[PDB]
Amino acid sequence: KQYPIINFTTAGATVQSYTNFIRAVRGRLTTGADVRHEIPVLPNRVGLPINQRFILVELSNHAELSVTLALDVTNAYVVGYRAGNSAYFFHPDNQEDAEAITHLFTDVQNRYTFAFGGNYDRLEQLAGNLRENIELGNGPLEEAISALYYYSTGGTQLPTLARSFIICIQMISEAARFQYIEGEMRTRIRYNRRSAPDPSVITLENSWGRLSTAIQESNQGAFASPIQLQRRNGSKFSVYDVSILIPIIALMVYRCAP
Ligand SMILES: Nc1nc(=O)c2ncc(C(=O)O)nc2[nH]1
Repeated sequence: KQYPIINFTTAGATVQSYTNFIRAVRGRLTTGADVRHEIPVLPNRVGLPINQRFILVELSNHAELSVTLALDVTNAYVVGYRAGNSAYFFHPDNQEDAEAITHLFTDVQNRYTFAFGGNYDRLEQLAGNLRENIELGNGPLEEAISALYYYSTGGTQLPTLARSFIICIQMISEAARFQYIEGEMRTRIRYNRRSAPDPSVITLENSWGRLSTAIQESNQGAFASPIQLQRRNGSKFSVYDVSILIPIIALMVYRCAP
């Protein structure tokens, strides 16, 4: 009757504490009973009961502020958030999703649905910057938490709210989806660095649906046609088999098997 909550703080964050956080997120996103070619699948949206539909990620910072994100277990998407007495949700893509989000944060005094949706393309337009120009790392996360916290009081400008959602989505949902992206965030934390995601990260994020489909329709792991990804330097290279992606992709959106 209460969605599971996973907590993380940027205060004193370490490689280990962030690893533990991502590990716990993945364990609440899916039971891992459905696995294809060794890669776990998230639950199928079709028929999933509303009491199993979301998980909550509570984020706190050194500035002593806390916000709670809500993630959809079917796709790990961030659907909205709460900060004390206000909660905000991206505009839903359909009436069923609009109904499902009514079961989030039910006791909050003030609820709002943004005019805009939450996909990267729309967020980047609102932010005035692409993912490739938005730094990630503990420093960015601590600032995003504060920016989300102050939004209900009028203190946070919309382009900074959208930048702050882009940071959270990549450092939580994308890291859950891809060990490679989790590793990129671990490296930033290890060296107290803040830097934008390189093309390898961006193209993996953009490819998640396509890779979920290609792995799940594969012939014993062999892709039906090669998929082009980007190296760190922006060069394209082909992948032909799920085997090379085992240490890279952690979760997939559901597809029916062949
Ligand atoms: N809100 C949100 N949560 C996500 O996990 C997410 N992940 C991917 C994309 C995207 O490809 O455009 N947008 C997202 N937006």
